[PDB]
Amino acid sequence: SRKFFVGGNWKMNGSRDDNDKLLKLLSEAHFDDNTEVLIAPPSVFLHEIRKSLKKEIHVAAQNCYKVSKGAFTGEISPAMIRDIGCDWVILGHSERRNIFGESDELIAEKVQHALAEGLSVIACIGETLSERESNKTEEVCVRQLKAIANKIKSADEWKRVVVAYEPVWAIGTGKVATPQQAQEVHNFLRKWFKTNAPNGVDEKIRIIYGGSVTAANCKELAQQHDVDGFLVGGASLKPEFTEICKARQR
Amino acid sequence: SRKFFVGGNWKMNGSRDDNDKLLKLLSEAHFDDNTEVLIAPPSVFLHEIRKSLKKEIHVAAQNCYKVSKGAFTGEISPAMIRDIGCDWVILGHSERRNIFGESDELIAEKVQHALAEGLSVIACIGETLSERESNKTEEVCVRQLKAIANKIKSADEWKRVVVAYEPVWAIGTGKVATPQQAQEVHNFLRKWFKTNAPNGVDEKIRIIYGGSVTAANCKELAQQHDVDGFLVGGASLKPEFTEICKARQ
Ligand SMILES: [Cl-]
Ligand SMILES: [Cl-]
Ligand code: NA
Ligand code: NA
Ligand code: NA
Repeated sequence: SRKFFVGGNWKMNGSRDDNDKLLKLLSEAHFDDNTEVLIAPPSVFLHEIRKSLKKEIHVAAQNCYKVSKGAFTGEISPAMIRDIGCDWVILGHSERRNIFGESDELIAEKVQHALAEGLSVIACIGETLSERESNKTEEVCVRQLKAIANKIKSADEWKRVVVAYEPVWAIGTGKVATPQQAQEVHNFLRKWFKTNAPNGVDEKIRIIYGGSVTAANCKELAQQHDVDGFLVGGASLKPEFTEICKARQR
Repeated sequence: SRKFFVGGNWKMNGSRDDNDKLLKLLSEAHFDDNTEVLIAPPSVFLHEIRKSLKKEIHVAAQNCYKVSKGAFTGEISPAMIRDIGCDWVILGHSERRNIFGESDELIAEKVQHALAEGLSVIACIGETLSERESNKTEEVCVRQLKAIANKIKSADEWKRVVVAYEPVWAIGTGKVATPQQAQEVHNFLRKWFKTNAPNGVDEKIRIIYGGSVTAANCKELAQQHDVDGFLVGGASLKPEFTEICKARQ
């Protein structure tokens, strides 16, 4: 059975005093062996947070670039992420795709490079409100996923990928996908893997939901057949995050 | 008189081992009191490098965004840069403009925000080979500078700005600008500041040159009347960086 997976995307939020309070709450929570837990702080805090935080909790960069070093002022590399002792990265987040213009191919290139360095990847996909209204949800999701899958050449590589489906219109808007909306997307996503990725990957790959997940709505979403966890944004800065990590419990 | 200013832009280069060997040579060197020195490591190394390095050497983030917090996955804010104890940021670098498509206006919004947060800012401008060959150098530099100046409303803000002129065709190409080409742009920029910034900014603002600066070419550039220093890229990873910092001598 796929291990349940809850990541917390802090986005552009953090400071020594705020981080210390949040990490104190995280360290004191008790997470069962059945739940895999990840936080993603801003890049300037990654090294110190990884040093102090227990190793059962992942510490991810929120973005990285697609080569180990070079003339890319402002960018960090998977080698740099490994050098500071972190093992994960979020790639293709909608804010990077939309506000910063990162293309499908750029995300695919980043994912392939991160996997080549030994990282695990949360690879983000999703459709806008207008794309959904035009009944393009699957077309858009499958385009973004296919670009990434085209650079993943073996089934072993897919073991270090978690797919996050986040409808753009649910991100930070308070407007979560209904449990039926989420299950329906994740189901055709898993079917796409069954058809298009190496045998067996469909049954192992975690597909997590993101977009206005809170403690008030996380339990019904977690009971959905093809939902394997969450990418939590605004709520990952609050005490209720530890409650969202228990989403599968009664 | 304006203090000589030398910055090292590491770009996307850095690791605990490589950083340690670099900072040792840098922490052992001796610079005269009229030289201001700055390094700019990748964001993941900023905090620990700032903690261990003598305060007189600045440590700059290589980029930041234009508000203090929000839903901008992968970005960092002036407030975070200050929280980890750094007081500088490079904004508007050629690589952000020409690889990541940062517009003049986005750059100007960033500078205004970093300045309002109390940071000091290296603001980069410069023209392409095509632009230079169309005799568009001054028009391009002014367009870029003017977007920033529009958001800056005080000599006090301009006090914490260092302008880096970096011809795009000189960055990483081995084609440095001659002392004469550099001086010609720097003199024109200082003239533009006299009319387009509050009184006295032109006399104060450091205009530093960037683009294939090496220990082999820096002294002649440093002698030009309006060149106040250097933004150094590839050579800033090498021991000869400390020589470039001594270019006025
Ligand atoms: Cl980790
Ligand atoms: Cl500093
Ligand atoms: Na640790
Ligand atoms: Na198959
Ligand atoms: Na004036």
